[PDB]
Amino acid sequence: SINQKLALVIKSGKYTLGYKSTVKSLRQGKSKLIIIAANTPVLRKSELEYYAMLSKTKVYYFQGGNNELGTAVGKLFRVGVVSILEAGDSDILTTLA
Amino acid sequence: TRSSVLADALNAINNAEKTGKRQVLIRPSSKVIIKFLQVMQKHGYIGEFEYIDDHRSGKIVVQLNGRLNKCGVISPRFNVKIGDIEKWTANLLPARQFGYVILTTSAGIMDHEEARRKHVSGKILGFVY
Amino acid sequence: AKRTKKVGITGKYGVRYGSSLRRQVKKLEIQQHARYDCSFCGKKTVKRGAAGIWTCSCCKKTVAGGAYTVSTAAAATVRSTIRRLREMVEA
Amino acid sequence: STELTVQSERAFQKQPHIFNNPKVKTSKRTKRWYKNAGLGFKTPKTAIEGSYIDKKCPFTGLVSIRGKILTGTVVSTKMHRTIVIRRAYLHYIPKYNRYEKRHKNVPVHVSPAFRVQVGDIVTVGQCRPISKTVRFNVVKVSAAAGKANKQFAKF
Amino acid sequence: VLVQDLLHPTAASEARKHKLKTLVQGPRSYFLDVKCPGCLNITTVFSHAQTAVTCESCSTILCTPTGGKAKLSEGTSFRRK
Amino acid sequence: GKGKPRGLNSARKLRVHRRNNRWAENNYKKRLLGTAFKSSPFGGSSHA
Amino acid sequence: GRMHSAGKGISSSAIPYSRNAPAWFKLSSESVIEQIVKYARKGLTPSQIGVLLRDAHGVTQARVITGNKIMRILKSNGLAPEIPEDLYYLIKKAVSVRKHLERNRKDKDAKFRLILIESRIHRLARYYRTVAVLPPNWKYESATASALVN
Amino acid sequence: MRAKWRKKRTRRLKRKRRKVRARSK
RNA sequence: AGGGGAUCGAAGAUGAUCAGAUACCGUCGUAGUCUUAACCAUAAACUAUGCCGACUAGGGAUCGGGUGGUGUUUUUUUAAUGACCCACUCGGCACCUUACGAGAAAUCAAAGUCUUUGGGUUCUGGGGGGAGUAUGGUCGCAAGGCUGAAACUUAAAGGAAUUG
RNA sequence: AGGAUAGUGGCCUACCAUGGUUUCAACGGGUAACGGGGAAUAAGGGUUCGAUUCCGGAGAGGGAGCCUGAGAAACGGCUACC
Repeated sequence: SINQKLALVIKSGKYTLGYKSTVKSLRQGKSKLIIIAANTPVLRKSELEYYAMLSKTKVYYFQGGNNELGTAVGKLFRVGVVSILEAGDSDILTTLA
Repeated sequence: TRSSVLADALNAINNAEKTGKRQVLIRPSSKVIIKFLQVMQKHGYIGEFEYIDDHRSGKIVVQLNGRLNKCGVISPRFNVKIGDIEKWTANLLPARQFGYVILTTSAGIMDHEEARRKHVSGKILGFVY
Repeated sequence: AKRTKKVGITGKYGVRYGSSLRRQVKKLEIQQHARYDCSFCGKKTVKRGAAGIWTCSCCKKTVAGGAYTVSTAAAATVRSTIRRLREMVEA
Repeated sequence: STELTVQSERAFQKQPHIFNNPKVKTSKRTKRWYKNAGLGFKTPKTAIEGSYIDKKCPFTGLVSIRGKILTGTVVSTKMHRTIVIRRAYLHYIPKYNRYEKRHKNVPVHVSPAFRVQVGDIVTVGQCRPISKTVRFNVVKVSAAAGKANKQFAKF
Repeated sequence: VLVQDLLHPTAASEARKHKLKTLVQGPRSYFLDVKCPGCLNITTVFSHAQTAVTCESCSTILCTPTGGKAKLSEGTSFRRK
Repeated sequence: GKGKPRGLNSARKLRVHRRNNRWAENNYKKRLLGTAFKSSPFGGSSHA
Repeated sequence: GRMHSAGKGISSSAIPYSRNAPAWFKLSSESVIEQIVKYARKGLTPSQIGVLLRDAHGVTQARVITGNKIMRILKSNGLAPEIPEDLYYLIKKAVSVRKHLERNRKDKDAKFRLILIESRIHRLARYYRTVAVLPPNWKYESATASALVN
Repeated sequence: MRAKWRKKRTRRLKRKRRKVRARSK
């Protein structure tokens, strides 16, 4: 049920795809949720978790690799991490999952 | 699938007539069907019939008087030259004094005798006797 | 254009050694020279160095595998069995 | 028509025997012969003010329209100034009192005064032999919609 | 029976038969006005609701979808319209 | 019904079907094969 | 019926003879339209919109309450989808089945159902291309099929 | 004779015919 | 081709029987039977009944879904919910009686609505053999599949019933 | 575009483009095939035949070439080969 929430965010809201822009939004305190692919390297996901704890940001662990996270965000390339900057009429933010 | 609502209507009327019922339901009952029944009703082979309006192409209830021996379509609707009507009537009708072959001409649905009177021809729909 | 009807990669062997041996070799060399998915970085960049050694062109990770395939059916079965035994031991 | 490199051949292209005298000048600065072919077919304005020569055009060339007037569907626009149309018809078999679908392919010359696409309905007029296979020229493109204008893509 | 009024069948005979096979086809479903104790708004619910319906004010479940008619919640009143 | 096409535009199918099925007839097959010309002691003649 | 089965079920809705709004219906047509557009903004398909309108509201038929059908209203309000609803769901089902087949290469029943779903996709796409709902030379290539449904 | 045995013995004969003709070719 | 290989068991080996008996019966026993990865593509693969559609007869069961009953039944005896009963309905596997009808009949609820001959459509047959043979093509590792004659020969072959 | 022709035309030549036909059966093969008007039989629908009294075409042992002439690639004309 996360694929449709993510797709409606992609349709209506604002997001960044990728480690560098995700970390940039985390320091600027613009992210409200980060989705991390399952095959993300553990050092990278630990550092994203640290950044999220410092910025008081929600973390969601996508049950899938970067290939189908990229598929889930309507993309033809691999995305390791997604950051939501402001969700539209989606309930992905208020939903715990 | 349904390919000829006229064929369905005339087969239903034949089956009701052979079983001896004095009424029959026709669905979906197009306007070619209404014209064919009007020809049969003009020549007396059926009684009154009433169209039932649903918003889904309609139905017809036909009262049968027991006078029908056989009504049927000719499929496909062959083109008939003015001189080939006699060939069709010879093949399809039991005698020369009664029975009709129904044509569809540019002047309308009609029986072969009216077609000869108006000197028109067209396509063959069916027959009644 | 299609250059061979059936010999494929074994067209390098010409007419010698027998068609059955060439077919067996064709199957295993196609398997041996295929590119494979990386289980770590998710790219289609895993190639065989030598028998049993499979290296990803990016992320430079090397995994021990089969002689002509990254994973053998026996190794997958063993992985599932070891996971099941581990789960009952830990629970 | 008006554009597309009229003088792109080794030989100079001009309509025969229409002379522009450099001794006296006018507004149009060039004489162009054209005529309407008759039979109620209008000469296109692209033919009227174009620059192509096309000695085989029924409106600006040396050929004339006479004989049969046919209609067909354009099935190929890959030759230079020539198309093939498809004429479908129903052939009667008397023994079975029935018909069978039949078709002929007719190669037709097309003037650069016209713009035709595969699928357009055209009417062609018979002329004298134009090539080994061509005997008909496009005289009007009867594509008010052409069954392609509202069916193709819209960017 | 060889003679019957196909145009005027009895109301019982028409109620006994399938919705598509009556003289003129029509639905056998209806709409309901449903009221919950913990509010005063009236919600209109389909008889074959197919979706768990809540009233506009509070998120109290009024119906549970089933294979046929939707079951109404135990503590709720309804009025057939 | 009846296993044959009755469409007003099915003349080609009806004609080709008859052409195919006439080959099961003895006389049609002999005539179209030229059997008397090829393998008959008399080359299609009454006497020899 | 049952284009790709031997089933012969006749189950369907029987919409009422009356083409006018029910006497007990009070909401305005513009209120129904704005509820429809809110549902569409939430990413709901026209059939889902009709279901929610029928159940939570009293909207018996959108075409009856308004003058237009749900997809017509959405296309007028600019919320028309890239591909039509039913083709979308057919492609999504084919993507699901082929994802399953990748993990299960010996599911020959799944392979059979895949062939049937593909042929249904091609038939419906042929119709949509004929009526120009889809651009010409639109194609289901089955390799980038998941691209069309995300 | 039983039909399936007609078929079997005919098949054996076709094997022998193929063998002798392959020998010739 | 790898794994497996308990059982049964082509081939084979043996004991009987028999005029013979590398048959039936008995004792073993290879391949096979099982599995993985590839082939093959055939069966009395049968309902020996193509598919889609419409109509035409009485009946009671049954499976799945739905509707109704102020029906029974279960912890508390309408007050926390299945099973059962009754009446309908859609869809399905079928069944019983009778054929008004059909058929050569056997029989058939379709194999009816067919000389009162036309709802749409696909495939197949044209006396028996030769013969699913020869040959060519094509698919297959092979076994073989698919496609497929002619010469020649012959007055019946065949179906369903009746009496013996 | 030119040449040739009585003249249009790949009819031929130079340059250029890659076109043209086809399961609505192209192309190939067979014909104990000249085509047609017609003939036989036939309730109707059809089936078979048509070398042959008329019309059109082709040939003059087989090929090719040509003079004369308005008109012939002629054969009761010529030239060459078989």
